[PDB]
Amino acid sequence: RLTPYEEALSIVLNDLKEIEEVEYVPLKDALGRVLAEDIVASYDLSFAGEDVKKGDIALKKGTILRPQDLALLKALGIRKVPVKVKPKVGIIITGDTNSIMLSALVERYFGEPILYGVVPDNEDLIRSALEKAKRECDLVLITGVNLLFHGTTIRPGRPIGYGERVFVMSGYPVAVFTQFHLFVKHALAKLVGAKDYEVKVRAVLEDDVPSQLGRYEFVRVMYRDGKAKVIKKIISSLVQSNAYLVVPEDVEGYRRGEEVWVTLY
Amino acid sequence: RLTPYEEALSIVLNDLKEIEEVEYVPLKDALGRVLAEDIVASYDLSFAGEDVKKGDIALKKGTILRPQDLALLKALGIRKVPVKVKPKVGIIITVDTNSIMLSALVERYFGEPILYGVVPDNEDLIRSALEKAKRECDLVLITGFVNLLFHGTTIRPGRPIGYGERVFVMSGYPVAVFTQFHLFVKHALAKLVGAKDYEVKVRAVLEDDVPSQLGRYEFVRVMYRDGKAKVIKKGSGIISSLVQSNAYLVVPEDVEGYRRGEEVWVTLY
Repeated sequence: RLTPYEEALSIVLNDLKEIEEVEYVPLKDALGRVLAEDIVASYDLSFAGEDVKKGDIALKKGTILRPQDLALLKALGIRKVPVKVKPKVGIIITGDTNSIMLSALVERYFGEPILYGVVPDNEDLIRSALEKAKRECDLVLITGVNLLFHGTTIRPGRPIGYGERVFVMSGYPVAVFTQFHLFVKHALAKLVGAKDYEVKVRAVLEDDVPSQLGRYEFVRVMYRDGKAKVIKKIISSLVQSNAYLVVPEDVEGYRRGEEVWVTLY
Repeated sequence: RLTPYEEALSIVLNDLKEIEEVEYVPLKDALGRVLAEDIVASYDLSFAGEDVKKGDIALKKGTILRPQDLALLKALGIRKVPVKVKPKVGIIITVDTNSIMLSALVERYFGEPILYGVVPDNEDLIRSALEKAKRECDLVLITGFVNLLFHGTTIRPGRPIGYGERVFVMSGYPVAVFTQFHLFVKHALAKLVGAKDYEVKVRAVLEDDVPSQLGRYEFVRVMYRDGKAKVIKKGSGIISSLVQSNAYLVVPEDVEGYRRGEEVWVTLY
C-alpha cells in the first residue's frame, strides 16, 4: 500500500511548523544563516533612494544570507542580525558512514547536527536513544513511533517512514542520500522558513534513463555545461554525481538526447 | 590603453603557483575544504570493489569535499583528511561595506580573510599597510606601491582593476568590487588551492534585453530560476542589484548585447 511521493511529502510538510525562535548574531557570523524577519530600510540609500527607499523591504524573511546581503545589512547600520535558530537534528544509527554523511547534509541544509552515534539492535536501547533524541532535538533521523506513513514509492529508499518529528531512514548510503534530498531537506527548510534553497537546471541527457511505472525514481547525474551524464550504478554513485533527476510514477523512463530538469546537490 | 579580460585573467593565473602546503583535519571539520592529493583506496568496497577497488583513485586532488565525499573517506578509513591550507587573503580598505562583503566572498571561495581595517589615503600608510599584508598573506586586496602587470581592463563595471605581486588593486564601489571578485579573485583563489568544479554554468532564456556595447566585457547581474534569467535593472554604489541577483551573465566585448527570448549562459554565485 505504498504512499505516492508527492502525497507523502505533503503529509510531512503539513505536520511541521516553522520555528519562531529568533536569535541575534554579529554580521561576520551571519553568513549562511536564515533571516528571521523582513528588514525595512529606516532611511534612504543620481537622485537617490535608488538602492532602497525608507520603508521598503531591503531583505525578505527567510533569505539565506550571502556576502552581498551582509554588505546591504551593514550599509543599513544593522550591527546584529535576527536569524532563525538552527533546528537541532538528532542522528541515530542502528547496527558506519551515514553518521557523517547526514551530519554534513544537515549542516549544509540549515540544521544543527546532534550526533548520538550508534545504537545496537535492542528495542530497549533504540527506544531510549530515540526518546532521548526526541526530547533534545527539533527533528530526529534514525537509520535502519506512530508513523503517519511507512513505505513510499521512491526508489531507492522505498521503506522510508515519518512520524512525530522523526524520519525512519534506510541503512544504505545512496538510499539515505535520496531520502534526505526528497524528504529531510524540504522538512528542514519549512522549519526555518528558508527561501530559494533549490536550483533547477535544464539538461540534455547523454544517456537513457531506465525506470518503471509505479516508482518515483531518484537518478544521480553529473551535470555540466547543459548536459547530464547518468551515473550507471555504493557511495561512488553519489561522489560521481552533482545533481539528481526525478522520474515520477507515471513516467516509464527517459531517452538519451531529450531535455529534462535536474536539481543540483 | 586597456587590457582585454581574458588576456588579463591568464596573466593573473599564470603568475600564481598552486600552494602545496597541506594540513590534516578530522572528517567532522573537512566539509568544503580542498583535498590536497589523490586518494587511492587501500580496500575493496554484485562483485567486490564495485564501489571502489584497491589501487584506484577514490577521490581526486582538488575535490571540494561534500557530505558524500566525507562518507567515502570514512569507508576508506581516513580519519584525518589531507586538505590544502587556506590561502590567507589580506583586506585593506582605503561607511564601509566592502570589508565584510569581501571577507565573506573569500570565505566562500577557499581563502582565510585577514582584516587590516581602513587606512588613510596616505601613501606612506598605504605602503606599510601593504608591506605588512604581503608579509603575512598569499594574496592581498586593497579597495579604494605595486609593480602591476596590468591596470585597467575592458570589464564593466570594475574597469580600473589592477594586479601585480599578489595584490589586486580593487574598486571602492560595492558592485564593481563584487564584479572584480568573480571575474578575477575567485579564479586566483581556486588556482592557489587547486580547486576543481567551483562554478556552475546553466542555460537560461532571457526575460529581458541585455544592452551592452562592443569594447566592453560586461558583468550582468541576473535572477536565475527555472530555466529563466531575469535581468536586474540598476562600478555602481547600488548593492541592491547584487542582492536581487543569484547569477551573472557575461557579455564578451565582441558582442553588442542580447535580446529578450534568447538563450544564454549564466554562472551561479
